[PDB]
Amino acid sequence: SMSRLSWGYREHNGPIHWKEFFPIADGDQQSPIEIKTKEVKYDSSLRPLSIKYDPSSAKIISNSGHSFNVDFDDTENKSVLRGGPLTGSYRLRQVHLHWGSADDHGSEHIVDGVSYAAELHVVHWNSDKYPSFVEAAHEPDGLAVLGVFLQIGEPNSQLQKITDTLDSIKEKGKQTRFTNFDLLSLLPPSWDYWTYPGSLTVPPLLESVTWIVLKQPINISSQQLAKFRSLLCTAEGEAAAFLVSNHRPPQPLKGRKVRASFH
Ligand SMILES: [Zn+2]
Repeated sequence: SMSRLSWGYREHNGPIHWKEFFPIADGDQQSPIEIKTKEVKYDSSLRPLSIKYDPSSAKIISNSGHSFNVDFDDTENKSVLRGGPLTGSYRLRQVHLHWGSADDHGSEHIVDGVSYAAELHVVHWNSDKYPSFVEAAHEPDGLAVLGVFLQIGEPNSQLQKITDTLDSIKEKGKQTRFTNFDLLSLLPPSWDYWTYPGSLTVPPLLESVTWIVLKQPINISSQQLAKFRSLLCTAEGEAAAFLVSNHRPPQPLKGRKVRASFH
């Protein structure tokens, strides 16, 4: 039932089928990509990240059917990302996660042929030039997305806040209030990053993202990660299907340059 409104990660509506209704899927700046450190170039002009995330900005966590979405109030300017490869202020809007059916392959971006267990995406939009996320999403400099790798390790106290809510949003469409979320404390201690021009990794797959992938991963226990696979990509009352995997395969680099803020 693949369509312009119905897409997913299953056999009939997975990534390979996305181009059927979203032509840009075969574009020149698609994400994710494989980051080959041998091909990465240090750029001293890249600046450190300057981040401020107000714990009260988070408002709701819901099951979109494609992942869990923690939505933030982006009508105010309390949580913003500056610095890095960015010009101007990018306002925090959403946080979601990508994983795979097994712990050995779940991240979207790949590093030197290796897949981490999962990958967190923190979505921001240029509020200096655009009136809202929608208009920013259609501009090359419109979005800034921080990517954070998750690797299996000791239980993560910060991620636990999210896992504690999963049973309440098991079905697609379910939502529960989620605030007092210290997102900054979820990020790794080192803010060193790789950056390149890309796109949303889910339809509409718009090429408006300046990707900022942090080098240092954070840990998550196998049990915590398994909790995400217990979510359904289907709603209450519909035939059940678990969201066992929700990551897109690596896309052609097409001559793009991946830069490092560290050396
Ligand atoms: Zn994402």
